[PDB]
Amino acid sequence: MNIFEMLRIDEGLRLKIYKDTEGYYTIGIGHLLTKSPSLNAAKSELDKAIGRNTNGVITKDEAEKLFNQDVDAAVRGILRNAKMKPVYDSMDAVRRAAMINMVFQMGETGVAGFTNSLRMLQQKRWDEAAVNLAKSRWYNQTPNRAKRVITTFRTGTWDAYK
Ligand SMILES: [Cl-]
Ligand SMILES: [Cl-]
Repeated sequence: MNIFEMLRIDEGLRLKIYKDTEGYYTIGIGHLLTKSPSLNAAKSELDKAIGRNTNGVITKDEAEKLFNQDVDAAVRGILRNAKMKPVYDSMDAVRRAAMINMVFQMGETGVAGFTNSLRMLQQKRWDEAAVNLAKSRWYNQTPNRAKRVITTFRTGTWDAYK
């Protein structure tokens, strides 16, 4: 298991524009296109991301390409963040993956606002952090995914994904 497989499990794969859990236009492996209610706006953002007139449909290879870029970008956002970097650096590889998953899903900003959970994770207080993480809109809205991520931080293994 690795970050890519983990996220491919949490996000799925769709080759046509779809709306995500929040109702936003997405495509591929959880690649958010736009928060705008306009499909055309979405189709526009898509062509620009792909570099061609897609008409709303993409290939498997294009999905994977976006996916790679997105994963890379999530890592970089972490490393570039003064609140997050230290937390991420303090953790083992499995737990790092859990953190990348969250940033991928909620963005850097979203994640940097889990201050208290971040402190606990840095302190290696696993059970506490797990409880704190669950007191969130995130957990209430996508509980099944949230539980997988939380178990991951709690145990340091990939068992939630086996
Ligand atoms: Cl892009
Ligand atoms: Cl879920």
